[PDB]
Amino acid sequence: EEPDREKIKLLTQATSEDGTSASFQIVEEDHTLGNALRYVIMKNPDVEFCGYSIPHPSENLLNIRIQTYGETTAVDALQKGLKDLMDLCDVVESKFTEKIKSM
Amino acid sequence: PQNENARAEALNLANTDSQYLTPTSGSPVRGLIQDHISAGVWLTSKDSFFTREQYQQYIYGCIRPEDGHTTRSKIVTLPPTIFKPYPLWTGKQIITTVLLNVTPPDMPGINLISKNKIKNEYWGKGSLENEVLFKDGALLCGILDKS
Amino acid sequence: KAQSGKVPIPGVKQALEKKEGLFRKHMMGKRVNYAARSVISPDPNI
Amino acid sequence: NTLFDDIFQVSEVDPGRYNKVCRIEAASTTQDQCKLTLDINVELFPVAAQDSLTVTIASSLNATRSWRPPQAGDRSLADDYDYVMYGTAYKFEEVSKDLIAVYYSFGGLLMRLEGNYRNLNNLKQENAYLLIRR
Repeated sequence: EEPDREKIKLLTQATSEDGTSASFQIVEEDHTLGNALRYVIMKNPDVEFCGYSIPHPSENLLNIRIQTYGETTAVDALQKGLKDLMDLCDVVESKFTEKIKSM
Repeated sequence: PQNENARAEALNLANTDSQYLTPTSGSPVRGLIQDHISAGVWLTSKDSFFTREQYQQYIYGCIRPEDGHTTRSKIVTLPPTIFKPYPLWTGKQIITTVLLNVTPPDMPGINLISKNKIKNEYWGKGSLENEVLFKDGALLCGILDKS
Repeated sequence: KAQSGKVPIPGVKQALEKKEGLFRKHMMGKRVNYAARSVISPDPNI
Repeated sequence: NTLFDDIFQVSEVDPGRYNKVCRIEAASTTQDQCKLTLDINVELFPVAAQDSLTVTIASSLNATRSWRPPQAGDRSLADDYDYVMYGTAYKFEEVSKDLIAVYYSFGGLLMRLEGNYRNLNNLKQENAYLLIRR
């Protein structure tokens, strides 16, 4: 049994005890996913604040901060934005497969 | 330096934050130089409208509560200046927001009347974008420059 | 205050009086441990 | 709470070095004194010369916590009109006897009215919802 505990690190110094406002810290990520994830998280009707931020160009880090209104924590809203980004990549893959099979 | 009688004196006496005004005339010697000057003339301009997802990004692009930039442990924002056709924020309202978060919550906002370097006739007829106006910590008029 | 080929042997008095010597080179102007120098570079992300 | 309402006859639309913002000089149709200098986001709300707008300054829309983007079944006073702005008053200049002017700044887009009776209802409040129909 071996998970990976460096890839995502919730920063408790800026995380509300309510859970509805947290600041995550990914390693080895940048504008690639952090702008794709910020887009899909902001489509949740319960999200009040979302933004990604790279602290310095040197280290490969990524901070995204979700604040919700209520009845959904930011950890609960981080993972809805990861499934809908997983579901969106399957739509694009299912359309780009048809059109290659349409030539 | 190598002892706590010198760490305390590089943090309280010879640090850069106390060296803001020079002792020759009391003029400030620290500030933004070339391309930050020429971005505030675009950001605090009157064409600058930001949507909601763009508004939340520029605040957290500069202010990060994990590093300790906020004083409220949670980013507070403002209502937009345009409601009905589409909700939009103006570029002067981002400068209001970043002053709303870095200043302590107990003290009231800054009240300032000043001038720019940019004359009013470069903007057009009846423009007042030379008189800078802060009223309770809110940029209400005029762009920001080297001045 | 002695006689010298072209530049004679330094005496103990003349080991003391210029920018170099002793009293300004090694008493006001010592070299230090725990120091470093390098070329500087611009950064808006600090 | 409606504070001020009239109907204005727009006389000038000046773009003036801006691609999205026009300055609007409008004189009123009922009162023969009150004028209007306003900056509107002309990409959202296109205004021509010799138009007729219905300017309404409201105190709120109908003591909540903050703003929140709209959702299912909410109904507000902004649904009546076509263009809503929000901002503060910063300057009350008295021009002469009974020409007391007010100055609004909607996040940098300015407005100057000029009237006489409106001390009943134009305080220097942080809230001045400004609304335009037609």
